[PDB]
Amino acid sequence: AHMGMFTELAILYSKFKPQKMREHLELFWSRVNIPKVLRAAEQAHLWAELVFLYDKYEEYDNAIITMMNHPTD
Amino acid sequence: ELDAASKVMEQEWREKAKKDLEEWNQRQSEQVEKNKINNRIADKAFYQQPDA
Repeated sequence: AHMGMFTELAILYSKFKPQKMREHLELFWSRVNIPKVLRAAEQAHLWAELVFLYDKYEEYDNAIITMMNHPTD
Repeated sequence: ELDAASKVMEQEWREKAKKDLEEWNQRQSEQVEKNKINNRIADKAFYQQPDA
C-alpha cells in the first residue's frame, strides 16, 4: 500500500466523484503526494479540501491565502 | 455554476456586512448623542447660586 496508489486514487476521485474525495482524504492524508493532490483540488475547485490539506500539512500561509481567495466557500 | 454561486454568496455577504456596519454606526451615533445629552445635563447641573 504505497503512497502512489492513494495519490492516484485522490487524483482520479476529483474528476468524477468529488463528494467522496474529502472523505478519502480525511482517511489517507498521510499517504497522498502533496503537490499532485493540491493541483487536483485546485483544478476541481475544492477549496475546502485545499484548506483541510494545508491545515493537516501545517501550511498555514497557503491555507490563509486560499481562504481569503474564497471568503464564502 | 459553482463559481457563480460563490460570487452570489460573496455579494450577499458583502450586503450583510454593509448592513451590519451601518447598524453598528447608527448605534454608536445614538450612544454618542446620549453621552452629549448627559454632558449637557451635567453642564446644566453646574448652575449654582454662589456669591459674586
